[PDB]
Order: sequence, then structure tokens, then C-alpha cells
Amino acid sequence: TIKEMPQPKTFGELKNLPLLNTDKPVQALMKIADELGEIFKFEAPGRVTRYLSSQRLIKEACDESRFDKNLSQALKFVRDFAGDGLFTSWTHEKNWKKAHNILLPSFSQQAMKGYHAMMVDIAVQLVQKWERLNADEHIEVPEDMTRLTLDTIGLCGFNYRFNSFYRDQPHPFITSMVRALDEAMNKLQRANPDDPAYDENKRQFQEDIKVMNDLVDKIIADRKASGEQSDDLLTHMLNGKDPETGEPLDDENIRYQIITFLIAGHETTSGLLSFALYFLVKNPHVLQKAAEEAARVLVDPVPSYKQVKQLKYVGMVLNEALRLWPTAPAFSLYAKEDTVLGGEYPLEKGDELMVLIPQLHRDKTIWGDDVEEFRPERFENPSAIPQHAFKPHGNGQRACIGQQFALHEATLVLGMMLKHFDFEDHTNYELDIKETLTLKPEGFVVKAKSKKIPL
Amino acid sequence: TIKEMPQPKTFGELKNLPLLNTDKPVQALMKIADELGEIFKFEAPGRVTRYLSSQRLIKEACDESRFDKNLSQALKFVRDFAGDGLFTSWTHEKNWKKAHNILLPSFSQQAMKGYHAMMVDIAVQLVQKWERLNADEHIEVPEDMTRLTLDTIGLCGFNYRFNSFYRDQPHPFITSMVRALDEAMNKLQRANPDDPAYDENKRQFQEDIKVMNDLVDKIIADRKASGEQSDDLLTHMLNGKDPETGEPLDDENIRYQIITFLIAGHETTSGLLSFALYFLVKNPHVLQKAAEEAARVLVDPVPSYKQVKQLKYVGMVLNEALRLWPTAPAFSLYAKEDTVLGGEYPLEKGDELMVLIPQLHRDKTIWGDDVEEFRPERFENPSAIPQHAFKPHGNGQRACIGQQFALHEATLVLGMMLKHFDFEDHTNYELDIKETLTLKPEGFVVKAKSKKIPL
Ligand code: HEM
Ligand code: HEM
Ligand SMILES: CCCCCCCN1CCC[C@H]1C(=O)N[C@@H](Cc1ccccc1)C(=O)O
Ligand SMILES: CCCCCCCN1CCC[C@H]1C(=O)N[C@@H](Cc1ccccc1)C(=O)O
Ligand SMILES: C=Cc1ccccc1
Ligand SMILES: C=Cc1ccccc1
Repeated sequence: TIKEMPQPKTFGELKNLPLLNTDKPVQALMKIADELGEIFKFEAPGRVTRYLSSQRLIKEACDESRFDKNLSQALKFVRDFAGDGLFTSWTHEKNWKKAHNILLPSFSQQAMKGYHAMMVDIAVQLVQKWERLNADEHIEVPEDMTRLTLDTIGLCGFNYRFNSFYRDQPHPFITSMVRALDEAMNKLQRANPDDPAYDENKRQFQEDIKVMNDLVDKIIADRKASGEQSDDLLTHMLNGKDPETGEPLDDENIRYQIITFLIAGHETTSGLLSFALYFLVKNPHVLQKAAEEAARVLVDPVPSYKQVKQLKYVGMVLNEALRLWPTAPAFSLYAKEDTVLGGEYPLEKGDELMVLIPQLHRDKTIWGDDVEEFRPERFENPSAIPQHAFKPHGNGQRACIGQQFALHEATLVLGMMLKHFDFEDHTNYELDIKETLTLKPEGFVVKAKSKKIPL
Repeated sequence: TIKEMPQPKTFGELKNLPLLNTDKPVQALMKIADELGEIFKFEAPGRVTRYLSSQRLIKEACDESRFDKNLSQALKFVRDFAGDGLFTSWTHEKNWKKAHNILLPSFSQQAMKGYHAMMVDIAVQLVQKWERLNADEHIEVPEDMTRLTLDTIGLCGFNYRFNSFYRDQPHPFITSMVRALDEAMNKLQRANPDDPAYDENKRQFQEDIKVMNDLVDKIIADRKASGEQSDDLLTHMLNGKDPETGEPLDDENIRYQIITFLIAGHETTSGLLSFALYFLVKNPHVLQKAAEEAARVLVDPVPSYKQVKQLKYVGMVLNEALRLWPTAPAFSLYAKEDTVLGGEYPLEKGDELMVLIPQLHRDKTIWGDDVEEFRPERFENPSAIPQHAFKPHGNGQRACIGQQFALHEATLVLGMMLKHFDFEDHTNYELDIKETLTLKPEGFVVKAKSKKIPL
């Protein structure tokens, strides 16, 4: 029963490419999935992929014996500054497994215990900023979540203080990074990228790349000249040895990994925290339950590692926010051999797939009628959730290496936010999702009322 | 008997006015005093004044039966936004004595004790900022001292948080205030203030005035809507009764007092702290003595009121810094009746005098030959200082109402800085004194090496 899959509207020789000519391409692709269903073909000059939206098909795509990670066009563009770091390397490149082996211990339990104190440092800075607001001033949520998450990966990972809460404007790094990611998103729809109309884009792209690399140099210079014995992500990067090849990372790859972890280690966690707070103020009953947990668990002025591990309802709040709005909204795969998807769609070796995560997470056959509802209780029993229904961290050996880092940081920070403040959606904010490859609310503001609980 | 005053060089019908056509007019008058001596006449079209530099003549000018406070042209210009607040009112205006009676209690010892905790709040924010700098970053001294001092008067005086340490740029109030003070100083030398060349200056001046008043609006509304009860400077402004008239201040005068205290309550203290640190890093023997005291007295993570009172040598450092560079560097007087100054200079009722405080403080007949040297030991025994020899806070009933506030804040903060850091003049900074009517080092930077003492 070989089916022919739908395809959205075409534009002559540009095929489907102009459908990406929007500032919200992921949301546009979601609307297409709404209309075409669980699978549709998407073509551009010289390229074809297939967008998957159903758990029925995505569970087969997650078979690592059949499909391996593919670099989407977006990741190929980001590779211009992230190189063969963990996020933008092919599984078969030597530096993928080597860096994976070397950096996996930087996310062990004992590693997370070692990061905890510095995570608290930044979280306390966030709480103090908010305690110090005047009456009827408000919080710019994504902006402050980005301050927090960038500073956390800088300090925990590299012993470097971006000091984001000492800045009313974003750190230079953030400004360049957002611009580079803007350029990568926008370059996706360009039919003729070498047209001189984009000479300035190219110049600015390089400019933003040197800005990011300059900071990387500074981080590296300080560490090697330092006199403080550190044991963090940068330590493993400079000293760890791959058990297989016996080799450490070389300097070029280390630079790529730092860029990778500074970007990947904060941007999606700030999106997650922003969406979580959004859903909490829109669902006060859920906020209360989570606040009750926070008050009962966080009985000391400074949260401990053990206490964060007990914020289990906060944990399902974050998972439910990742279900509705997974902040890294897609990943790509290619067929390792000829194979047939779902018994209907044959693929040849090398054929590409796009996993459209926000649409997967809206599969009504999995989650039921109330799929648009924010109900953290959905996550009470992982054994009741079918395989590969929930993929906000990717799949298999190419899944998110920093998943536990993000969840620990976000659980800690949200727990402290709910311990220390009541929140008001004073503008009745209308959710507006900005796309920079990743997803984040734009213009989300709230008011906090202090519970006046000492730190 | 009757002597003729010297006068500096003239410019035809502009008389002496072009001598003020400089970005550093106080320093120019200072050099003129060095050439001409204890008194010189200064003429501009339509105006004459006499600049006094010796303690011999200044002690007579400080006789309140013979001379009263005059509004210099500088203060007349600043009155365009400070009105009949305490700094820019005539002694004979009803609102001077009324506001003085109402607000003096805000600066009593019991009020000082009540401001202390908030002063520590901002000081701790300063220390934490510097603790969090990375390897070989540096401190912009006048910029951070202005962050501290504005936030201190805002919090202590008005329970309002400017949150200047959350801004990498100057607070908008500071930008507009600096520009208005700049305009007021530059306006002093304009022979034709109505030349169209100044139309933009006037436009900008009005705009900076509005920025300043908008912030005043926020402070008043913040207080009026505040269900929390306070007992600070703004409380007395809004509720205190003058025992003489029995009246409280009216709304118009309240606005002028708030602008007056926001400016006069921080600008000159930022200058003092900046000059003090400058002299400390240029005089390591003195820095050592001051740091010894700070380390010995401030034995607790949170300094107490009593401990700040014990920082005697830190206090002498501050007074010696006020001796060399009094940051409000002049005040003006007029003759109440015909009188003879110093047995030699006849004055008519209404004749004006300018007290050049930096020159007073260099009178070798008072201080000895070493007047240019930074020697806090001069202040060891305060009864050794002759009357009217040391006047950084003005004179008599028109003296600085905030003297004790400024010295307590500055002693606390300088004490904490010396407790928590070693300082390095890593650029061998060359003193450059920016003039905005008030005086402050420009471009002064240092490196701080934490002593790693917990807060
Ligand atoms: C909620 C926050 C986060 C989300 C939703 C997220 C999501 C993902 C996803 C979906 C992938 C797979 C990408 C693909 O298949 O092309 C991935 C990979 C990765 N993530 Fe995360 N991530 C998060 C936080 C972090 C953090 C904090 C770090 C760093 C500490 C991190 C480091 C990485 C790295 C290095 C990879 C590449 C892993 C490999 O292939 O070896 N992520 N992430
Ligand atoms: C080291 C810092 C300071 C210096 C050097 C200083 C200096 C002076 C001087 C010289 C005068 C007399 C001006 C004249 O005769 O025209 C004065 C007046 C005044 N100062 Fe200060 N001052 C300082 C700090 C402060 C602070 C912190 C406040 C507010 C808390 C303040 C509030 C005032 C007020 C209100 C007046 C006018 C007093 C009146 O005439 O009733 N000053 N100051
Ligand atoms: C950085 C973490 C998130 C990355 C998610 C990237 C996911 N894209 C972010 C923007 C849209 C979405 C996507 O569908 N992209 C495709 C677009 C494409 C398909 C076919 C031909 C040409 C180009 C791609 O990049 O190949
Ligand atoms: C705000 C607290 C500090 C005030 C310091 C003021 C002190 N001036 C600050 C800059 C110079 C100095 C001063 O000598 N000014 C005179 C100028 C003047 C004199 C005679 C004729 C025309 C103009 C004045 O303003 O009258
Ligand atoms: C979100 C992850 C990421 C990783 C590398 C470059 C750009 C983005
Ligand atoms: C330095 C004190 C002051 C006071 C009012 C206006 C401008 C300056």
C-alpha cells in the first residue's frame, strides 16, 4: 500500500522554498502540517525533505539502526561558526564520538552536584533583581531568562561571568549570536545566496562571528593563565582523554565546543523558562500547585542539590511546557539504507526527514482531546506514554547531552521564582513566538509581588 | 589704607568674560588666584564680582551679620529646574526657612541611624559588582561612584530604587542632569545667550529638565500609592510642619526639593569618593593606614552604624580629599550693608563675593608649606583647624544640610572598598578634573584585587 504524500504549494523553479520567506517559518510549517497531515514533501532547488508530524511515523524515524542524525540546512549554516562541535558534527566524523566520550562525564550526577552552587549564584542574582523593582515596574521575561541562562552556562561551564544582570542591554555575545541566528534563519529561503544583494549580510555575519570568537579567546586565555584549580566543562575540554582514540580534543575543536555550549547551553533553556512562566500565569491552578511544592521543599534560604531533585511537580511543569513549545523545534534525519516508513512511504538510502516536534507533541492519538491544555499531570507516569511521543531533546546517541543541566537549572530557578514571588499577567499577554531557529516568547511581561522571604 | 584690587586680563568690551570660555573654569580661576593673590576683581558686561582666596578675607565674608548667601550666575541657571528648593532659594524667601525647619530633622543622628541599613544595601551591591569582575577587567571609578551615590539618596531619601548597578549605561536621570549642569556651566561664558547658535542647547536643556521632572513624578506617585509606611526624607517633605509658620511644604516646592536632593544629595559625594580613591592609589603609605583601619574595625560582614563611626582615619582621608578638591568648589555672598573687607576693600550694599574654596584650602599661612601634599594626618586633631579655614560644606545657616549624610555614606563605602579589595593604578592615571559646576575626576580607572572576604 504505497501512498503518495501531499506537498504544499509550489512556486515554479523555487519549489516550496518561498514558504520559508517569513519570520515564523516553524509556525508556518505547523499550519501546513495541520492541513496536509502526518507527512508532507518539501522541496527546494537541489533538495528534498519530508516533514513528519505523527508519533506513528516518528517512532520509526527514531530507529537508530535505520536513521542517523542529518544536518538540516539550518545546522549547515550554523556550522559556519560552530564547526564540528557536538551539535553540528556528523555522527561519522571522528570528532563527534571523541568529544562525546570526553564531555559525557561533564553531565554526570557528580558533575551536576558540582555545578549547583554556581547555578544558585546566578539564580539569586535573578531573585534580587526582581526584589529590587519598584512598584508597578514589570519584568521583561525572555530578556531576564536569557540573562540568567547565559550567565549560568558561562559560570558553571567556564568560570566566566558575563555579568548579564549588570547590563540593561544584552551582552555583546547575545547581540551577535541572535544576529548570526537571524542570518541563518533568513538564509534558508534565499534562492541565490551569492547574489551581491547579500554582501552586507555576509560582512555582518563574519563580524558577528569574530565577536563570538573573541569572547571564546578570552575564556580560554583566562583559564590557562588562571591560578584557581577548576573542575568544570572547560577543564574536561582541555584535559579529558577519549577512552577509544586515547586523544584529547585539539585546540580548533575546543573552540567550536565552547561556542557550541555557550549557544546551546543557554538559548533553549531561556525559551523553556519563558514558556513555563507564561503557561503558569495563564493557569493559576497549576501555578499554585507548583508554588505549594516550592514552599514545602525549599525550606532553606539557599536551595540544595538534593532539594531541587525533590521538585518533581516543577519538573512536570517544565516537561509540559516543552511539550507545547519545544524550544529547539525540529531535528533532521537521513535513511541509513533503503527502508519503508509506516508501511506506506518507501525511502532510499540518504533520503532526509524533518521531525516537526511541536506538531508531534500535538498528536491527538497520543495525548487525547485536551491536547492544547497545559496539564503537567500528563507526565506523572512515563510508562503510560507511548515510545517516542515526546522528543524535545532529540533522539538516541545524538540526543541533547545537556538535558540534565537544563532541567536542573530550570527546576532550581522556577522553584525559587515560585518560592519568592506571586506573579500577575497584568497585560493579559497575547502569546507571540519569535523564531531564531529556536523558539521564545516575544514581549512577554509580568508583575511580581514579593512574598518577602529572605535569601 | 584703601587698596586697589588686581584684575586678570581683559578682552575689550567683553571685559573678563572670555576667561570662562573653557571646559575647566574653576581651575582657570584657581590659576588666576595663584597669580593675583587673595582677592581679584572679575568683570563681565553688566556684572562685577570679587574672588576671595585667603582665610583672612573669607572669615570676614563668613560673618553672617555682614554677608548673606548670594545666587551666583551658576545657581541662577540651575534654579531653572531647582526653583526655590533649599540650594537655590534666597535666605529671605519664605520657602527657605520653612523648608529648612521642616527638613533639618531628616538629618538628625536618629535619622542617620535609620538610613544606615539602606546605605549598606547599595554599598554591598557595589562590592558584589567588583567581586564579580573577570580577570584583568577594570573599574570606571566616577561612573560606579555615581551609581552608588544616586542609588543611596534615592533609597534612603525616597524609598525608590534607581537600580543603577543593573545598567551598563548611566541612568537616564544622570545623563540629563549631567547635560543640564554642562549647559549651565557653558551658559556662564556666553556673551550673547540669544544667538541662534544656542537654540538647540536651549531645546536640549528643556528636554533634560523634563526627564528630571518625569522621574520626580514617578517618585511622588510611588509614595502616594505605597501602602507600606515609611519615615524618610520624602515623608518629612509630604507631612512635616514648619513650627514657625505652622505650614507644610506645598506641592510645587516639594517637587523642587526632590530634584534638589536627588542632585545635591549624590553628585558631590560621587566626586568625593572618586577623588579619595585617586589620592589613595597615588599615596600608598596613606592607603596602607586607611586599609589597616578598615580591616580592623569592620569585623562583621555587614558594617554597623557604630563601626562606621570608628573609621576615624578613613574620615580624615575624606576630609583631606575635600581640602584639595572640594567638589562644590565655590559659594557666593552679597554685602548686606556697606562694609569694609579686610580693612582695605570698601564694599557697597549688594556687592557680590565669590569664595574660591580650593584656594582657601591651599592658604599656606593656615596649612603650612606642604599644601599640595595629600596628608590626612592634618585632620588628626580637629580643634587644631582655625575657624573658616576648611569650608567644603559652605557657611552658617546656609551650610550643607546633608554634610553628615555624605560623610557617613562616604566613610562606610570607602571603608568597605578598602576592606574587600587591594587597588592598582594600572594606567598610572593622570588626574583630569571634569567640571560640571561640580568637580570630578574624568577617566579614572583602577584594577581591584579581591581579598576574598565574604559578605
Ligand atoms: C530545554 C533546553 C534544551 C533543549 C530543548 C535542547 C534540545 C536539544 C535537541 C532537540 C538536540 C538535538 C538536535 C539535533 O538532533 O539536531 C540537542 C542537542 C544538543 N544539546 Fe541540547 N537542549 C537544551 C539545553 C541544552 C543545554 C543546556 C546544553 C549544554 C549544556 C545543550 C547541549 C546540547 C548539545 C551539545 C547537543 C548536541 C549533542 C550531540 O549530538 O552530541 N542543550 N539539544
Ligand atoms: C561631599 C559632598 C557634599 C559637598 C562637598 C557639599 C557642599 C555643599 C556646599 C558648599 C553648600 C553651600 C552652597 C552655597 O552656599 O551656595 C551645600 C548646600 C547644600 N547641600 Fe551639600 N554638599 C555635599 C553633600 C550633600 C548631600 C549628600 C546633600 C543631601 C543629602 C546635600 C544637600 C545640600 C543642600 C540641601 C544644600 C542647601 C542648604 C541650604 O542652603 O539650606 N549636600 N552643600
Ligand atoms: C538550532 C536548534 C534548532 C534547529 C531547527 C532547524 C529547523 N528549521 C528552523 C527554521 C525552519 C526549520 C526547518 O524546517 N528547517 C529546514 C528548512 C529547509 C527545508 C528544506 C529545504 C531547505 C530548507 C532546514 O533547515 O533544512
Ligand atoms: C552646584 C554647586 C557648585 C556651584 C559652583 C559655582 C562656581 N562656578 C562654577 C564655574 C565657575 C564658577 C564661578 O566662578 N561662577 C561664576 C561665574 C561668573 C562670575 C562673574 C561674572 C559672570 C560669571 C558665577 O556663576 O557667577
Ligand atoms: C541551539 C543550539 C545551537 C548550537 C550551535 C549553534 C547554534 C545553535
Ligand atoms: C550640588 C548641588 C546642586 C543642587 C541643586 C541643583 C544643582 C546642584
